[PDB]
Amino acid sequence: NTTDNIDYFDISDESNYYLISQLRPHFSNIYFFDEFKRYASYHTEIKRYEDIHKTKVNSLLNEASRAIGICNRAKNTVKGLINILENPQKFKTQRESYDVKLRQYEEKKEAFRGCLLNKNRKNLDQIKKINNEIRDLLEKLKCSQDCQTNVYFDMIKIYLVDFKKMPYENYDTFIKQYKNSYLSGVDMIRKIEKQIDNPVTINAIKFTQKEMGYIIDRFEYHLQKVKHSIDQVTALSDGVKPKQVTKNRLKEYYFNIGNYYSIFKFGKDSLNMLNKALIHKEKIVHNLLGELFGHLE
Amino acid sequence: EVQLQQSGAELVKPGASVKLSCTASGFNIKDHFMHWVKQRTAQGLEWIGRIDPEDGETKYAPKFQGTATITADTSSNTAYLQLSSLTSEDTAVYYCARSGSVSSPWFAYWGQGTLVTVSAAKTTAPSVYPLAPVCSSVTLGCLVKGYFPEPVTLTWNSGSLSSGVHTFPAVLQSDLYTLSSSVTVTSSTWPSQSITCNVAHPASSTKVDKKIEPRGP
Amino acid sequence: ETTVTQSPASLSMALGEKVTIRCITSTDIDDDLNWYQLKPGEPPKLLISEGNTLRPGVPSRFSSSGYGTDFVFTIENMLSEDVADYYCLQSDNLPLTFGAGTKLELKRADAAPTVSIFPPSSEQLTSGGASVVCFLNNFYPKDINVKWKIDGSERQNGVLNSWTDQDSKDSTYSMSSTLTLTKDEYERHNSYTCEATHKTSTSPIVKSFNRN
Ligand SMILES: [Br-]
Repeated sequence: NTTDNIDYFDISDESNYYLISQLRPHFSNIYFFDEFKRYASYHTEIKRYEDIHKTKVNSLLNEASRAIGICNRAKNTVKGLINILENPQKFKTQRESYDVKLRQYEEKKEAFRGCLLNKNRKNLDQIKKINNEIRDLLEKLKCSQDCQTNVYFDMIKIYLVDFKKMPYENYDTFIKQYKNSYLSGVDMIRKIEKQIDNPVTINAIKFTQKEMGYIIDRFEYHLQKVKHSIDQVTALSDGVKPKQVTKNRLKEYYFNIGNYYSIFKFGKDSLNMLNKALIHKEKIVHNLLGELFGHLE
Repeated sequence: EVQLQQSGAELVKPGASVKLSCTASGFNIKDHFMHWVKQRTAQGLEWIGRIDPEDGETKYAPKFQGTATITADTSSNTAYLQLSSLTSEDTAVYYCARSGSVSSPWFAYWGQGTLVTVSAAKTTAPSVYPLAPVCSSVTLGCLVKGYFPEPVTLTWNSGSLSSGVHTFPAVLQSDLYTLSSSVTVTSSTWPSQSITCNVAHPASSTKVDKKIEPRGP
Repeated sequence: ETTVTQSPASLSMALGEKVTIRCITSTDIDDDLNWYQLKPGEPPKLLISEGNTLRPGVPSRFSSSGYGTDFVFTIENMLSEDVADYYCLQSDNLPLTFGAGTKLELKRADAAPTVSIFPPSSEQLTSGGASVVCFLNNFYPKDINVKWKIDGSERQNGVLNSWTDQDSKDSTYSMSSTLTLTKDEYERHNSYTCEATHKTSTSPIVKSFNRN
């Protein structure tokens, strides 16, 4: 049938340090900046971060949102080709071959993913700018060799409660079931295409499967990132707990658990979106198999 | 540091039920899964089930549904295992385990184990007999007869003598257990220096010490 | 359920040799396999978690491979401290299932037993019983025969033999043989003989005493 939402496309920069998502806040570092607002509220020395978050961090999110909206025309272009390539009825109303429209799909797909990167390059430079400000701002803690770790371990306790709110094993179970069904359908389609002569419908199935493979890859990437965050933060909870550390280590402490938790929330958002995307593609495939086998008369 | 402390050994009659406990420290059980594992002789390891103490939801292995009930008390950080309709095939060591994490389902931390003995035999204290040579090196013995149930704790000189020690598995000869132990020392050590067999049988709250003396006769 | 077939049941490896344990699952579990090491009197110790992930502190001679249905666990070169039971555990789906286990023993040089016999203690005889005990210590391999003789006549009934596990210090075995008789029958005979026959010395090792 039709795909009316293509939020599953994302892209990373060339250095592979930043990942751009069409879901707010588009960068995982925004979630880290939101997490550092919590850390700063427990230190009277660094509570001037209240002003930094509402100016620089709030502006970065708005600029990221405006950047994503710029690519809306390119988004509609891809979405257009997708609806023709997965619907044999709409495809027969035009005269270009399936190979030709598939090439157009790849070009318009990469022009759109290229747009979300290109229009967000300056927002990337600002992220590194804000991180170093937070580092310098943490220097004003009134300690040196005996910086208390109570705030650091208090947040770890909070994060374990937050981890338990995510049904990770259901996500893992679902990705393995639909990956298995997807791979089984791919091998199935290459055998029955020799038996049933319906080139248009067969190709619509193959295109949707191509999109399913992409969505499965993104789901598996985010599930692994989320698993890594939970495993690492839980290891810190079970580990040795020093009461005092140096100031530069406490900086890494906050940056460590902050980045882990930012990836956990960013991944939770994407996996919830990719789960919906994959389930909608699966129904299209089995709908297309119904049409392939329902008009044999 | 993560620690799991289970309750002590149990002797139960066939057809009765037992409830085992496991108290956690170093972590909150509300944030993890608690698991129970059955370790029987020649039967390897067998998963029983798990609980999520946050909402109390449980999952069981099919052979344990309707015979095992897992519960948890977050205020005391304790997880519980109830086994009913017990038979002799449920005599085992029962372990309490914690999962690695929300995204790591394997068993990460274990308790020391709890022995459950399912039998109608009555608890009986052991007799302890010192075994001196027949009257280089010298081997001494200690014989522990007619006790029930397992376990018994045997040490030489309260445990400070462990080299050259062989304590053998107990065998069940008509209702009661028999156990022996040997210790080998250099001939210039015994009987110049004192050597004592220490047997403890917690089930009968008995502690016996027997010094090995040379035979007279 | 996901059946987990662990192979083989038992292994005898010499020092420095490579250990290979296989594990076959009835369903595809990707690489959600875990390997535990179990030693007598201790809880199971996890050595390798999902994805052939060595646990922190575990030596690098432990490794695993496999994806799908067929998996292998390898000890690159065997050490004496590796004598233990090993279990695979699939973590892919509920219920969790273990392999039957592999009992891994160390292959050392042959060693003859040290035999000693012990007449009944005075305390036991006073209580009306009489056990004669024989200790067969520090021998290898594990297989051994013990024969009891009362006044030269072989005795079969009333004998109990218990084997110890492989020693961690010297990797040998030890066996206890106990012949229990009534005090009345014990006093009716003169000589009590303990005969140990092991692979190492074709002729038996004989220890005896006379009730004097
Ligand atoms: Br430090």
